[PDB]
Amino acid sequence: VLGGGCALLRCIPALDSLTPANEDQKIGIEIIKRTLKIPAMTIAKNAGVEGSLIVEKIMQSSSEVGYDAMAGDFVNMVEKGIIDPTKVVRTALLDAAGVASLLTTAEVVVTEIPKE
Amino acid sequence: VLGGGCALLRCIPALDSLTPANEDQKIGIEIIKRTLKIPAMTIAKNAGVEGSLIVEKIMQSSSEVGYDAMAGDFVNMVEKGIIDPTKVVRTALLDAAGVASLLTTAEVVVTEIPKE
Ligand SMILES: Nc1ncnc2c1ncn2[C@@H]1O[C@H](COP(=O)(O)OP(=O)(O)O)[C@@H](O)[C@H]1O
Ligand SMILES: Nc1ncnc2c1ncn2[C@@H]1O[C@H](COP(=O)(O)OP(=O)(O)O)[C@@H](O)[C@H]1O
Repeated sequence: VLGGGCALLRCIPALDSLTPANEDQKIGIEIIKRTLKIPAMTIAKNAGVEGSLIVEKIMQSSSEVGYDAMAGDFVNMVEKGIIDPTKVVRTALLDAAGVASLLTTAEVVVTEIPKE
Repeated sequence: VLGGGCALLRCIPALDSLTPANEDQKIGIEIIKRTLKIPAMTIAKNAGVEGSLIVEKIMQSSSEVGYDAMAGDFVNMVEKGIIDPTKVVRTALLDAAGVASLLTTAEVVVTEIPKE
């Protein structure tokens, strides 16, 4: 799939066709929708530029256009060879979402008093 | 002049017609150019939205269009009555620049040892 975090960016419209059952499901869908922009924003931020503007310009462009952080310009990722294994992307997303969702369901935390 | 910080945003193109004498003058001009976006970003950030995208959309729009943070949409500033006294804007910019530029020319700081 496209590299640079654009694979997850192109999946944002797929979340607008969902119908949440209740308000909490809508909250969760919005959480995932906001999260989908994080990899591209982080890659742009590490390059010394503003991640928000880069992500906005990526989303306003055509489906084959993304951002080359190394060169620092908007290019065709398949043509330039910035591609990612789809297995890696889906595995990372699934694991991150699964663990963090369960973490965010906590109300009480029990730890051990630091004897040593 | 236009309110919401758009008056300073519209002065960014006026800084592209300058020819710096040397590299340090270019650095100072770039500092002012980056600073000119700050009021609009701060107003947008206090409104709970992303300031960078708001400022980018303001700059890509026509000269009479700005952002209504109270309503939360892009409107005509003069028509909606979001206007600022030009004296206030120029005074704020002049004082801030004058003091901060002198502050940024320091290499040594001498203070009193805290006896009490
Ligand atoms: N030249 C480039 N331009 C834009 N994005 C890139 C470029 N090279 C790699 N990337 C992106 O950076 C990510 C790789 O970062 P990396 O440090 O390997 O993180 P991870 O260990 O999570 O894969 C990939 O998702 C890839 O899409
Ligand atoms: N409805 C609005 N939409 C957008 N910007 C506004 C609105 N109302 C006021 N502003 C902007 O907010 C600024 C006023 O902020 P304020 O708290 O008075 O700061 P200051 O004391 O420095 O003037 C003005 O520059 C004005 O342009």
